[PDB]
Amino acid sequence: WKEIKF
Amino acid sequence: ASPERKAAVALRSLFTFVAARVVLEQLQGPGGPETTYNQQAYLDLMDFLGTPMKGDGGDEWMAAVMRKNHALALRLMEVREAYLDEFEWGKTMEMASRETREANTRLMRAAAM
Amino acid sequence: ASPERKAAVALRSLFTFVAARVVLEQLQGPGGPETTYNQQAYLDLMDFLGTPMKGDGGDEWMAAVMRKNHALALRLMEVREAYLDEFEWGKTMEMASRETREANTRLMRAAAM
Repeated sequence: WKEIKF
Repeated sequence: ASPERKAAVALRSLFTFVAARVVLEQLQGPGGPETTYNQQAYLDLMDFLGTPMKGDGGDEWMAAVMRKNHALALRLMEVREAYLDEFEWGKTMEMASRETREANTRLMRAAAM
Repeated sequence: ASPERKAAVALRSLFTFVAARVVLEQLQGPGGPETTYNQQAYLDLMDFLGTPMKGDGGDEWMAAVMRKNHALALRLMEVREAYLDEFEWGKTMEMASRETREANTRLMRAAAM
């Protein structure tokens, strides 16, 4: 459910 | 802090991040976490990825994770240390240097007459 | 981006930034920029440091500087390229690795019984 970005 | 120090601490946060991504994908079964334990670890990791990993190599974040899910923190720590031997440090410095020189050249060529 | 690519671009911006700081100090020198041109360079650089260093590696920022003050851009580019020979990547890589291992050890020790 998340676009995990740094 | 030196430029080298700054860069070190930033790399440490990158590695912690890479480790979280790796473990997240591992936990995601084929079509979802399968065990009650992997499910809990998956949900805790998802929750923790919604919170910033400060400018401290990700250690404050790791400590918080460890309080909530000690098994998950051990795996995250194992993966980020393992990644120290996978990360291509030579390539990294090589790209940073070559592309600095190449951008300088292109900028100067453009402005010259 | 690969993690190495991310790190490379970030190193590039760090070098552009270090270069700006170096040139700013040199322009100051003992008791003020000497030539009317260097005074102009000082003021432009101070202007440009009030703006975020856009572009991978600071290149968009560098191009804007070059349009306004080509002499300044040339110096900034020369210094960031020179800094590639001085930046201690080994030390950086060393610190990032050691401190990863040390933090893991302290975290695990702390949680153990």
